[PDB]
Amino acid sequence: STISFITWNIDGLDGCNLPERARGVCSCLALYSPDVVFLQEVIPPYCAYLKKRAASYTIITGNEEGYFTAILLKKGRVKFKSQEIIPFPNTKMMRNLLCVNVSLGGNEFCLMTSHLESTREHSAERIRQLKTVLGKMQEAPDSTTVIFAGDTNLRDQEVIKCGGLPDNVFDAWEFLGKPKHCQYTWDTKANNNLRIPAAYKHRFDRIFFRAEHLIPQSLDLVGLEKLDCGRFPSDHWGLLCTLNVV
Ligand SMILES: [Mg+2]
Repeated sequence: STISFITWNIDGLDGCNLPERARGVCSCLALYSPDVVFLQEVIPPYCAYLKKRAASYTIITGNEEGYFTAILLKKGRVKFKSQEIIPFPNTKMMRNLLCVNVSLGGNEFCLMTSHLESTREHSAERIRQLKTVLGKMQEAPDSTTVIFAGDTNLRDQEVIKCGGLPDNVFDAWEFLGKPKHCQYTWDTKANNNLRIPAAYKHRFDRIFFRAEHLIPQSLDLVGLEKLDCGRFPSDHWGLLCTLNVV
């Protein structure tokens, strides 16, 4: 059998055109109908809007106030077993690690998302949070399939500069041979929501997994069509991933 998910920083902190952009995100989600959606930078009204328009999804949130992550579970496809929010004690931006244990098909999944500390100057904290995420990924049972997907904010060769990922933790994009068609998920040349004239791009949005039994089949960008307001759903592109379970 196969599983599919979308991971997406939908940029709820940009208050312009936000309902329209929410509608955009939801149309996008409706097109692909992923089993799971990992969202970052959600805000309460956006979350309510999701509860309304993304009605086929069960919404779990990493917080109730400010801005936060969310995991949407396709009703009828994904059965919720439990959730757990691991704190990042030294976050200055309310960041944490949202874990949702679910059953999908006949397989146990630990679904994880976070929006790691932002900006360059908070590299250290971001790395420590990444280490927390990885450790939590290691913690899970061997029977469970562990999938992290989120906005890592990783940049400046931080990962390889820090020794690279552990041996049993795989990057989906790397596993698929680093395709360039979906390498960059944040792109100020292609995306204009931030209205930055200079061309910057990063692979902020990443998918980590641990399993024995899990083979990434595909990786694609989403949210690449402009809306009526002449802007994209978010300053980030979404990442659609499909994986086989064996
Ligand atoms: Mg944002």
